[PDB]
Amino acid sequence: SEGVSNLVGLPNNICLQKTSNQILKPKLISYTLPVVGQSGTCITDPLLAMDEGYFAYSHLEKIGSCSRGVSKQRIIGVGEVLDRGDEVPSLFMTNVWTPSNPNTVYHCSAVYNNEFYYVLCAVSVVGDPILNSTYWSGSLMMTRLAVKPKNNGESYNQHQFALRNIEKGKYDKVMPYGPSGIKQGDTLYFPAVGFLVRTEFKYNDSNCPIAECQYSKPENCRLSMGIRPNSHYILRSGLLKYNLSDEENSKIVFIEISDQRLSIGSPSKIYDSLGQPVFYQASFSWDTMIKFGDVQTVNPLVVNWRDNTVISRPGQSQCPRFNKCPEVCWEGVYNDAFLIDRINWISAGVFLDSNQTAENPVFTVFKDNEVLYRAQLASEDTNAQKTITNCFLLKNKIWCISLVEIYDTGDNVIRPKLFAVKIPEQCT
Amino acid sequence: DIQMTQSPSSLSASVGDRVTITCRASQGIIDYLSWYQQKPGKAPKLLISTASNLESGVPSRFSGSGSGTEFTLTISSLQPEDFATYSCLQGYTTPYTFGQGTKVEIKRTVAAPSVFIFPPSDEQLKSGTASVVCLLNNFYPREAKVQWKVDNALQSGNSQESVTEQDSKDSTYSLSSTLTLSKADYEKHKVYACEVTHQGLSSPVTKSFNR
Amino acid sequence: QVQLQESGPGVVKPSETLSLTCAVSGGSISDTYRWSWIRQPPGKGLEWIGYIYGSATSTYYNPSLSSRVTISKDMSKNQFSLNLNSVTAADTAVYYCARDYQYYYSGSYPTPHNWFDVWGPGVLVTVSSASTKGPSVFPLAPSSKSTSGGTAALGCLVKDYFPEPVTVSWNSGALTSGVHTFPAVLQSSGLYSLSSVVTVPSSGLGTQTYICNVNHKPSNTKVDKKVEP
Ligand SMILES: *[C@@H]1O[C@H](CO[C@@H]2O[C@@H](C)[C@@H](O)[C@@H](O)[C@@H]2O)[C@@H](O[C@@H]2O[C@H](CO)[C@@H](O[C@@H]3O[C@H](CO)[C@@H](O)[C@H](O[C@H]4O[C@H](CO)[C@@H](O)[C@H](O)[C@@H]4O)[C@@H]3O)[C@H](O)[C@H]2NC(C)=O)[C@H](O)[C@H]1NC(C)=O
Ligand SMILES: *[C@@H]1O[C@H](CO[C@@H]2O[C@@H](C)[C@@H](O)[C@@H](O)[C@@H]2O)[C@@H](O[C@@H]2O[C@H](CO)[C@@H](O[C@@H]3O[C@H](CO)[C@@H](O)[C@H](O)[C@@H]3O)[C@H](O)[C@H]2NC(C)=O)[C@H](O)[C@H]1NC(C)=O
Ligand SMILES: *[C@@H]1O[C@H](CO)[C@@H](O[C@@H]2O[C@H](CO)[C@@H](O[C@@H]3O[C@H](CO)[C@@H](O)[C@H](O)[C@@H]3O)[C@H](O)[C@H]2NC(C)=O)[C@H](O)[C@H]1NC(C)=O
Ligand SMILES: *[C@@H]1O[C@H](CO)[C@@H](O)[C@H](O)[C@H]1NC(C)=O
Repeated sequence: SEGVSNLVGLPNNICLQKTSNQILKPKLISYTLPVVGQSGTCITDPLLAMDEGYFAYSHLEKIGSCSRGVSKQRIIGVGEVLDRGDEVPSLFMTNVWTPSNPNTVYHCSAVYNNEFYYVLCAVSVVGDPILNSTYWSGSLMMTRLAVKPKNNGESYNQHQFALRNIEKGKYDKVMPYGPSGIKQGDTLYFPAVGFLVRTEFKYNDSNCPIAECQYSKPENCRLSMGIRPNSHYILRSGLLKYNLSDEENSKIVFIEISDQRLSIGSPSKIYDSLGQPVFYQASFSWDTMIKFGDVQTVNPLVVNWRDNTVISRPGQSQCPRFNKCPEVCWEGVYNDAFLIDRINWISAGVFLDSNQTAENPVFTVFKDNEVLYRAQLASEDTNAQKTITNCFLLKNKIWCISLVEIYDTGDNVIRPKLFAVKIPEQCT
Repeated sequence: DIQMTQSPSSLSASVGDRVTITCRASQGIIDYLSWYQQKPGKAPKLLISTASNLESGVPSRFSGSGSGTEFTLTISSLQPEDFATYSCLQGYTTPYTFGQGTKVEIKRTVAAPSVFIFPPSDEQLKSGTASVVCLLNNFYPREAKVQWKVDNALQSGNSQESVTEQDSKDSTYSLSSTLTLSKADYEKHKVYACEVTHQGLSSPVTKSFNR
Repeated sequence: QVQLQESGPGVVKPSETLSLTCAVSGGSISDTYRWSWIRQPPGKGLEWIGYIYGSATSTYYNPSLSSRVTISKDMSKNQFSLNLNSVTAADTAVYYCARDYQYYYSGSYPTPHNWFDVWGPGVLVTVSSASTKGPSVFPLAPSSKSTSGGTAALGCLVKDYFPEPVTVSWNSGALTSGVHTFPAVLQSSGLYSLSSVVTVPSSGLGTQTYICNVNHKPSNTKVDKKVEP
């Protein structure tokens, strides 16, 4: 055995009962992927993607403080997900690529297809494209890493494509902006975002939902559609589509998201669960409550957002946790969820249990209006920021792996941590 | 809000010393501490942002460190210029919070106050009261308490002090004493003196003789 | 070069509403994200009152004051205002206009580091039922008693003014060496008692001319008093 499969079919029963018992028992599993191990350098900008018993990983290592440090290394790797022997899954890396200049690579994203990962990624000499947006050249790079490297074989193991032809429509720029994507047949879909000049953004403020929000003004979401109300651009999430069956390697197409539940363009994720794609979008604006759901159509993109009333994200100012009313802000965090059962929608993710600060990461199995069960991944006072969760099967048992950026209690340096959590069957 | 307990509230070190002010946070603010310096009758100046980053144009002797809950600002070599109340700003969650501030003073040696007496104003006498003034000037320490032997009657509480800050060139204080009597009280004694107590060990006494 | 300036009454009656207005010169309010008002009570730590969005209607207030505080803006003038109702004597303080700076490192990490990069000079507001009153200025005339033979000290006694805020300058700013203006402590009448002295060479008396140049903002006063042996 020792083989990891995607969640498909009727997995072994999980606990469907809301409980307080400490039935979730996480495993720290980051020791077989030793890339993370470090002593005080800051590791940031994490990427974990899993598909079909393989995975993609990435981080950026900066010398100095996590916020003003200097980029030292960019690592983009791929490997296999296997049972280490005790019926616990763990990541083992097979192929690593180090970009020549770390200061050019931003906002990578990964999609698996037929024994390769493709990591679409943004190239910028002006800085972070989101922060210095009007000057970003707009260029994109496509790396392709083989999950099964072959000895003395080049252009199979690693291959770089320059995307000359970008179909952007009305947008000036498009960009990978999310960890994970899906494959459908021969075509790859990356979570992406588009930069649209605000004065070309057609919106009626009569469409802003100010119901039960006395203190909210109708322009608010029209304004909060960019990082500042002034912003030359607004951001709109969607997908970057890449058809491998296309003759040339140049063309990549943008697909915008529906105007349902529109929220500022956010780090997003499209993934496969139990037979359909589910789409998640981070909340960086007034709609703090989690937004993710089944994908009715990938192109055009329309997402059946769950009316979740229990899961949210922290926010320091003007958009704290549990805010459902339109306001101008650009704050939040990427804590995604991954569906485990669709018959009853039960999903798993690591969320920060705080109103304002980014502390107390908690692994949480929940339905729309209720949280079935929790397990705290660190002390309640522990500061952590971003969580990426993916779930799969191991001997038909549902397992998740969550990457959690966690801060040292004494150092203030942050490092990614890898937890494996088995969803139990029994509620005792 | 997140409370910032700053300490020590006051401090005094010689030039060329290392000063350390520290500041703790109710919760964890990872890297979100700003260190400010404010000088009398001026706006605050930002010295350190994001816990450890000197802002451009700020001397290298200022340095900052943090653990998430404890944050320490260090002035490596105190200079006369660096005398100010220094403060914390947690810039993470709103309401933003400031430390209570700490007053860095400078120690100095061998300063002797030059004492001056100012007789009542002739324009003030027509008004009603008389405010005899004495001036202690460019001296460390600040304590040069003034005793007025009004004539030869000892006076307590018929006079109040007013003491300047620490000067940024020579690190000396000044102190002004103002004795308010009435006009009628002023005329009869016709004898007024301010005595000074300082580290001069001469008990110097300056006199004034009405008209 | 962007700069702020506070304008306000200096004294507010107890139990009535305080108001202040900041004028922004050197740039438009619509260029910066958030602007804020913060205050410092005397002998006490800085407090943050709240912010207004630069180009949006949004406001956030410190919950110690949220019930009483209203922060408004006038874009046509580049002004923004503070209104703090039902003032207690606990609200005596120096009030600072200020603007906010946000540092970001990654566009997939919207957690700005906040602080304040530009400040006003600050305005003191006193919360007292008393009634304003301008100063009188009398020459602390130099004498043999105030002359050391190489240094002579002369001054101005500023008296009977409410409230405390006043400005002084020797020869209208040109004389700044050996000048010392003392911190007014509460005078027994309740008005404010400070002295203002300067040390000058004792052989330059009579030949040179010195002027007090006192100013009282709450009751408009521009004294130009002179001192002579
Ligand atoms: C973290 O934040 C949550 C909720 O987020 C915030 O909730 C609001 C208070 C507001 O700040 C929002 O903008 C923001 O998103 C806090 O949990 C909330 O706590 C409050 C007060 O404890 C609750 O309000 C109460 O709700 C009861 C029903 O659930 C209701 O019966 C109560 O009414 C009683 O009191 C009111 C006066 O307050 C009175 O009018 C009534 O007559 C009655 O006596 C009261 O309204 C919210 O429901 C809570 N919301 C949630 C989602 O749990 C949480 O406290 C905060 N954490 C910290 C540490 O501050
Ligand atoms: C991804 O791209 C593939 C291939 O597209 C190819 O790209 C060019 C470089 C050309 O050289 C062409 O060979 C081709 O367009 C798409 O697969 C193609 O899809 C089209 C439309 O679905 C198919 O057209 C069919 O035509 C036959 C005619 O006999 C009809 O019977 C069919 O009903 C249909 O109309 C075409 O056959 C197919 N080509 C191959 C090789 O499979 C694919 O659609 C695209 N995917 C996405 C998501 O865009
Ligand atoms: C956003 O990215 C663009 C990319 O070019 C930046 O434009 C240029 O950036 C430089 C450095 O920031 C500006 O300053 C110049 O620097 C050199 C020294 O490196 C100096 O000698 C020159 O005199 C000049 O000052 C340059 O003026 C600027 N050009 C323009 C047209 O803006 C831009 O600064 C970036 N902005 C932000 C906010 O990130
Ligand atoms: C706004 O309303 C007008 C009036 O019917 C309509 O023509 C326009 O398409 C609307 N715009 C959007 C974005 O809904």
